[PDB]
Amino acid sequence: GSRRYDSRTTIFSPEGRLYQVEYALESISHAGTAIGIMASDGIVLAAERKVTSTLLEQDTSTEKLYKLNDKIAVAVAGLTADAEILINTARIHAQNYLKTYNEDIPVEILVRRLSDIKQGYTQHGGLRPFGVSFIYAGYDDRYGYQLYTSNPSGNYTGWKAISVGANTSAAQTLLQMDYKDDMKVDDAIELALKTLSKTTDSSALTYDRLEFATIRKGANDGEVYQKIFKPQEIKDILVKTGIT
Amino acid sequence: TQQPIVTGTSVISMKYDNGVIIAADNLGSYGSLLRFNGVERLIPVGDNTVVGISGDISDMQHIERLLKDLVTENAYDNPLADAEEALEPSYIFEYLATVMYQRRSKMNPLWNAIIVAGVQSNGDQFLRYVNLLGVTYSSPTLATGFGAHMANPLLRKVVDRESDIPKTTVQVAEEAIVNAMRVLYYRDARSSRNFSLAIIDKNTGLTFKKNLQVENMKWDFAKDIKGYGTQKI
Amino acid sequence: TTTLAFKFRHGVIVAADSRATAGAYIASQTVKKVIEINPYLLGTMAGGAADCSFWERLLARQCRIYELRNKERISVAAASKLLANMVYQYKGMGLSMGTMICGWDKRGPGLYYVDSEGNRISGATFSVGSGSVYAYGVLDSNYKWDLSVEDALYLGKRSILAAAHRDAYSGGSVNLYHVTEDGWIYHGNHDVGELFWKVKEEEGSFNNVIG
Amino acid sequence: GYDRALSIFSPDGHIFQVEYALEAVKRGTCAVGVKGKNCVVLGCERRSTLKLQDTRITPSKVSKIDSHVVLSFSGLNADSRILIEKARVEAQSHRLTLEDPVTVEYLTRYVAGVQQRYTQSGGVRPFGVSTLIAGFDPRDDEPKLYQTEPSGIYSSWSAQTIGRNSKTVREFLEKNYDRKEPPATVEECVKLTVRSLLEVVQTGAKNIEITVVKPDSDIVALSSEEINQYVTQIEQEKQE
Amino acid sequence: MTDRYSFSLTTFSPSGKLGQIDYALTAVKQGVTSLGIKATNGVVIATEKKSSSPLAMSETLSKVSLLTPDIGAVYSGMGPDYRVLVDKSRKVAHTSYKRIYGEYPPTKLLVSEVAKIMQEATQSGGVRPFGVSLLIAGHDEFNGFSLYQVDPSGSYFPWKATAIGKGSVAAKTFLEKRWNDELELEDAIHIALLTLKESVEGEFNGDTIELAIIGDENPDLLGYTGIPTDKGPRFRKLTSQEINDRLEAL
Amino acid sequence: QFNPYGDNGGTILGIAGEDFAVLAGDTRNITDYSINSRYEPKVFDCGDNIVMSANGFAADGDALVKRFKNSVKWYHFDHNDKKLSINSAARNIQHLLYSRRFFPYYVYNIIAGLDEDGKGAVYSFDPVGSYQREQCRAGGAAASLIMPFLDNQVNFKNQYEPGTNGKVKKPLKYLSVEEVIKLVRDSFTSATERHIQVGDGLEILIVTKDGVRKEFYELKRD
Amino acid sequence: NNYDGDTVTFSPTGRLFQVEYALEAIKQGSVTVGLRSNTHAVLVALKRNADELSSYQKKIIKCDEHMGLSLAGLAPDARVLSNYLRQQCNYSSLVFNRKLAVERAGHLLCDKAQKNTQSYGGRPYGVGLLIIGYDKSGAHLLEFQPSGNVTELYGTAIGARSQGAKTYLERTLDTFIKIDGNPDELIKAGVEAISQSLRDESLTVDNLSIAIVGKDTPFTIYDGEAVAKYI
Amino acid sequence: DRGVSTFSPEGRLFQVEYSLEAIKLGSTAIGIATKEGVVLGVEKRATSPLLESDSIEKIVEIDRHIGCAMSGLTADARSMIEHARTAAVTHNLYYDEDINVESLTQSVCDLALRFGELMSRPFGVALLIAGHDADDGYQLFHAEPSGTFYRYNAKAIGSGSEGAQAELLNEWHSSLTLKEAELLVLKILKQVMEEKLDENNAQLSCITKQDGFKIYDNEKTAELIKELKEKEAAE
Ligand SMILES: [Cl-]
Ligand SMILES: [Mg+2]
Ligand SMILES: [Mg+2]
Ligand SMILES: [Mg+2]
Ligand SMILES: [Mg+2]
Repeated sequence: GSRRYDSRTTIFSPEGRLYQVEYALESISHAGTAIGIMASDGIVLAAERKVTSTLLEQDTSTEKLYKLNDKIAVAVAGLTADAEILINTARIHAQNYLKTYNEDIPVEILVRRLSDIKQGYTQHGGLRPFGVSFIYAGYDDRYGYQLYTSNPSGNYTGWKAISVGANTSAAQTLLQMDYKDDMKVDDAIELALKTLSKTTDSSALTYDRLEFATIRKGANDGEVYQKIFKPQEIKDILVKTGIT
Repeated sequence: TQQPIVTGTSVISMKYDNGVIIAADNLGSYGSLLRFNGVERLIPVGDNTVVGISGDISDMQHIERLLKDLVTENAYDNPLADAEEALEPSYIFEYLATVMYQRRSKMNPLWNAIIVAGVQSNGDQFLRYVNLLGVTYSSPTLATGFGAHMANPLLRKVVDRESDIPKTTVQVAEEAIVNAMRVLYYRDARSSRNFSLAIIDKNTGLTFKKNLQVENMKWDFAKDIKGYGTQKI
Repeated sequence: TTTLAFKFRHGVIVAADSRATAGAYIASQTVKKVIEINPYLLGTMAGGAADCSFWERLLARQCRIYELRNKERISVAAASKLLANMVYQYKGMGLSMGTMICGWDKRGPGLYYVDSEGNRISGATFSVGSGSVYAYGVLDSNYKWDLSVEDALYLGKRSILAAAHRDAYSGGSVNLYHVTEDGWIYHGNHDVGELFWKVKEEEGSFNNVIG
Repeated sequence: GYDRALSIFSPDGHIFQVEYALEAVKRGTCAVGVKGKNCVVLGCERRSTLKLQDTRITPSKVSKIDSHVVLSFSGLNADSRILIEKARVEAQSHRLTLEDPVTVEYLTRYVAGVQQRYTQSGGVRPFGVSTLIAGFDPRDDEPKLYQTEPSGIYSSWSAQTIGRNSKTVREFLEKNYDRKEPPATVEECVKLTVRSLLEVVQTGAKNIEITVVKPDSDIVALSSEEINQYVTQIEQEKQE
Repeated sequence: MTDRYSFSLTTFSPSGKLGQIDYALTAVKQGVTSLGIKATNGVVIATEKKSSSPLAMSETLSKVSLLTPDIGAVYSGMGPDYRVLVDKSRKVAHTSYKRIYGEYPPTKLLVSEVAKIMQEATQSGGVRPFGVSLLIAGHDEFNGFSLYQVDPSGSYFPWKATAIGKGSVAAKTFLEKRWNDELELEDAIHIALLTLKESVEGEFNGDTIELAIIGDENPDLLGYTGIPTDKGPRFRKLTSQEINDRLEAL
Repeated sequence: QFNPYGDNGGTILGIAGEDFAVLAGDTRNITDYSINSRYEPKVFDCGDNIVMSANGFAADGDALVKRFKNSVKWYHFDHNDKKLSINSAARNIQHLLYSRRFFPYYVYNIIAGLDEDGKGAVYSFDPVGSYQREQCRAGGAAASLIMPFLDNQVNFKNQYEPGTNGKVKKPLKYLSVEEVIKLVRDSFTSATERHIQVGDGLEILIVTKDGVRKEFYELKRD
Repeated sequence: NNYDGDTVTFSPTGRLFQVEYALEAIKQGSVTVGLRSNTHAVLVALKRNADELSSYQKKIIKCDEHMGLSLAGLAPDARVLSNYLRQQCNYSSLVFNRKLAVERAGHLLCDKAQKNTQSYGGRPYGVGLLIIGYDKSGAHLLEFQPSGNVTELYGTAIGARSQGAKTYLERTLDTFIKIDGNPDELIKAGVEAISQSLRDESLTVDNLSIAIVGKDTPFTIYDGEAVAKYI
Repeated sequence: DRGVSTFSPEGRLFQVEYSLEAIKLGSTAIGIATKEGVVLGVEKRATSPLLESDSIEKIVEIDRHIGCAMSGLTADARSMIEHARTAAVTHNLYYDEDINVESLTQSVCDLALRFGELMSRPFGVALLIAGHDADDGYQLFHAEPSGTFYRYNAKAIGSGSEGAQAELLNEWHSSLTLKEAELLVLKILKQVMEEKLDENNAQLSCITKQDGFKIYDNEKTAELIKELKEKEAAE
């Protein structure tokens, strides 16, 4: 019967690892690097688009940075199509919570929900897992500014600074070196771009090969503003920090 | 739940020494309209059973098809279908009785009253009633609808109890049935003169008589009846 | 029907009549309205006999699997609640129940009223049935906590008698039960006919009745 | 639906998927449980390969199932969340139907049953998780400590450890823990729990988490400084 | 019976590759060349009508398809897979948008819905990925003109101009030299015809080329008058004669 | 509107002796003012020394009896041909009845036999499965005519010993099978006189350790 | 070899190996004998024990008052099939007030076993059955194989060493068929038949199991001291 | 790979035969049936001294008149016990009586072969079901994952089974007392166990008509162990 052709996606190896999760992580390690840095007065999200073309319409393009709601955003590393499936689920979950409790969803609760979905594909159903790793950047009134990451295993952890995708080993070392607790957003912006500039596989880091975003309390009085940077604005911040 | 539309009236029957007799008129009424005059309401099953049905005719036609299918199904992988493993009156009845009670228990009944008349393998007479409620009973005489009220009294004068059955011949039993059918024609407003009669004997087998008519009727005395009390002319 | 139950220092008394009626006709007069659920648990019957008996036997089953799974006798609160939740599924569907779950657990003697309408009430004194209203008068006036077991049994017996006399649909005989921490003890079947004349003479009550 | 039998017997009478789930537990960070005379202490290892971590928001290793019961684990982190959620739902369901909080033994029996169910159900793999469940029964002052594993078996322990290098810390506990006289106070119990982790942990900095559970729903998690004081005192006595 | 293939047929290999998606992309590579170019006042999509037989009526086989009045699509790869995707794309534009908002979806969201369908064939049980890459050109009020590519993985990218299929690498190089941000629609059509001639071997005329545009509103193609706000479809398929006229000025 | 229920009349009576039991019932079947049958058996031998009668709506009665007989058959299959005790049968029948708690069997059922100590046993049921053990119990149309007479002549209610004047009750002396059948016959003869649905015939089933015996007696046919 | 992984796969020579392996389980099972005359039908079964402390596994199952069988192979599979027969016999009685014909009972077992041989996921039944019964056409004996094949016979035997008993019955055919109105002599012929399949062990009081059905004889099983008469 | 419900060429179900190998690895359990009662005893086999041995529950009550001992993958037994308890209590609900030990055992054994591609594999545990009823008296059954159950006068399952069964072969007779059976289980357990038998690593139980199913205290068993040592030293 059909058993003959079943790959068995949800099984342990003799060493106690999940084959497909490990291979999904291998896939993600070839994806464009995405970096998240948390400061006292905001969060930075920086990400590298993969070998683009001159004919790609950049200003209407979105492959890395996505908006989940007004307070929470994500950086993607892996299969974009898989990520969009999950992103739409997360958007719906945030709205369900808002409808139920009449309050914006706490960041961790949203993260846990998505991570539980990822976990389900590793334990039952016989389907391949989502080949995606997220960096969640968000704010709420309980814990303030938060950075999380999730991977195809469905495991998630909190961070002060973190990278996903390609060259995370090198990137995480560079972040661990220059990061300090009393750091500010403008400094974190500089750190993120400098780290990408050193870890990139490209010859030089340019505006057309980047997506950038910030979550700031730099909004008029006690409230939070999401800023998805435009191509021209990424070009300006690259000059300001002294990379181009 | 429904209501009956095209209906058939009384079915009457009785046991005699060597078998059973059953009869029913050929009318299919549509309320007070005597719509269909060529309706057969006695349906033979093999050469040993006759099922007489009253009530809703569309449900009768459904039952008629179930019995036809029952014969077909019994013959499947059955080398003794025309001998030891042929359908018995008791098998046919119990099947119908099961269906009728199940249908009432789903609040969607077959709006009928049925009498299964026949002779068993061992020669025993079979005569049992069943209706839309799944209610079953047996008796030396059985009748449905108006027949219960008018025919049974006449038929019970011939066979009042079990011990009168061996003393009753086929000629006497048929005479009583034919007389009962005349009485029902006098008094049942939903009856017809034309009827069918079936005899199932353990010796002579199944005799099915069609196109019978009520005869030897008394009407002459009507000429002398004038007015409703005081009128003389 | 008349059923009652009450908590007191030495446990809980349970009493009931035995009459069953079909309109004005008395179908039976030997009905067991005190339901022996298990050796440490009692229940009462009022409203639908079938309903009360069936669901409380189905409860006994639940209470026993509990005792197996957990190696511990179920509490009166948990027992009453399993019953209440079970009958709550069939709310508005026709069930007629009015029961009292009587027992002794870690919290001491326990008594819960449970009905098909959805109520579940802990209390020290209950009486349900068409004759409840006659029984309450005698209970409320003589009920204490420092009640001797001998006196408490008589009270529950006298309270049923009061109802059996006045209520047409209550009568027959009185069944008595006493629940201890060591389990329940049956205290007999008492014909109301004989009991009435006895009580009238010894007590002086029912003066208006000629005997 | 996906019905495939993943957990099946092999010729030698082994269910490899269940045994491979134990290997995932062996990879997991070390967790330890020690019960004193009037308390239970749960210790957990945090691997220091991950720095730049936000310790405020990162999922804690010890999870409250109810106000009187806690659960720690070793193995796949994602898998543990599913067991904890189920356990928490059951704890509220028990209070709702029976009007009493779960006993520690009951809660352990439930979680162990879930783990077992995933070893003979079609289309699913076993949980790569072993748990330590600790607490106090309602209106009881006897400490309770249980352990579960992927196969579904569970048991009670005076002291126990699971996860990576659990063999070493179990060795330590077996010679240091006396049944006739267990840790009489909270200090003694925590000290023994920290001592045991120091055999394996590496640095006694932010790598050790301690959670003390006392009777009547009195649960508290120690801070870095409080733990660091234990680490200091232990090694100063060791220099002799 | 019952579909007993409830497990994924596309899975990660040790290297992290999703084999079936790669192989689907290989099928797209073998397919006939198709392209899209975006102008300031329109978009053009074009491809070769590779006739399997001269007895076959190639007019009956439409490689360029209308999805909505303002959105069109062309493909490279497996024809039958494209045909069913067009049927689904047309339907989803109604069920998940028009029946809700009373208007046709913007290009990017329709593309998003098609991409979702293709992604699910890459993860769901007992199916293979679609063996096509789509080029979807469209217009909507708030986003203006746009051109998107959709791959077997479900990934989609917006383009100023691009090509897919047989000679895509050469064609994309040709487009990079010719494209600018000041092109008029007629200039884009001219460049489309030049680019497409390089990948075509045999006959090059209006009967062997299929070409459509997203441009100005066509009130003559609406089918009714009386509602000022309804001005007609922006999608228009060029005729055989209209193509040949522009091949003389080539 | 379709009424799924009916009333086939009939009356039944179960009396429990010291080492025997009887279950009697008339043989008349009726609808409204018509007679369907003068002899339609209503009391049945169900096996394992148990007799049963489901009085009221005949279609529901026939179904319940049929199901219980089936239940006895499967009890033998499932439990190594073990004899179904009268108390076990009673509890089983409760569950058969309550299975249709929201579309009941419109019948008042009575069973009779011997308990596990060999003593006579009768059990009565209501339409939804409430059951209870009894010594003397009539069911059906003329139950109210019969039971007051049995209260007086079996249990000796309201009867006191002459000379004492209400101080000493008449003692509850055990009755023989012959004495019981006399009371049964006189009960049905009296019911036949004053109830129109009672008559034609009377069939009694007697249960002893030796087995199940039948007795039939004619009743008035008017 | 490569075509025995499941029941849904024919071999190149048109064989179904999973069915053949199920057939093999019957050959490993203990011997049982079936035979009939024109008035009665008899089952004789050699029961098997695990050891001296263990009981002897029951081989004969009653299906109705007029029908029953003996088993050889996987006992749980016999329990499933006998339960099915019990239900079918019972359906015939409740609905049609009709005792189920033995031939039709065979047709029903054949069809139930067949469905397990043509579908994926399931397995064939691992048991052989000898059905005896008395119906409206007299006494009957059937042999059921889990391939689906059901065969009406005068006599037969299945299980380990069953060929010896089958040869004996083939010689005795003309004699035992004529044993009408004599149950004890028909059982004797069955006990003598099953004795041809014995080696080392002999028929003891808790070893032997006998069943009979006939004209005025309900299906009854004899075990223990009830079969000492025939030893 | 291959079907879960596949027959081997010899006519055996692969998975059932493989589950039997898992049972051979399990701790020893012994049952002895007498006319005064049935005794059930088990080896606890704690994997560490820190493990509180009284939490090891390998002997279990099904009803007041039926007890049960297990050997093999003990986690698999929990749902079997649960079904057995439900079956016992449900029969009491339907029939107002205790359920026959054989009928209970049959109900448990019906679950056994409900596996395929229902549960995904057979049970990896064997059960000794001991009890009493009025019809067949004191009984001991051995329930396997094959769906087969044999009645036994005495039976041992687990790692030391064939050695213990040979010992039970010689020692059992129809006139054994309850006290004699208790010592006999302790004797054979002490023989096949790796560690030295005491009240903490071994457990006794019995089922009598009067008192029903009882698990023995460690103090009660300790005395029976001391009584055993003295009687073995007596000759
Ligand atoms: Cl066998
Ligand atoms: Mg007529
Ligand atoms: Mg409940
Ligand atoms: Mg009164
Ligand atoms: Mg009259």
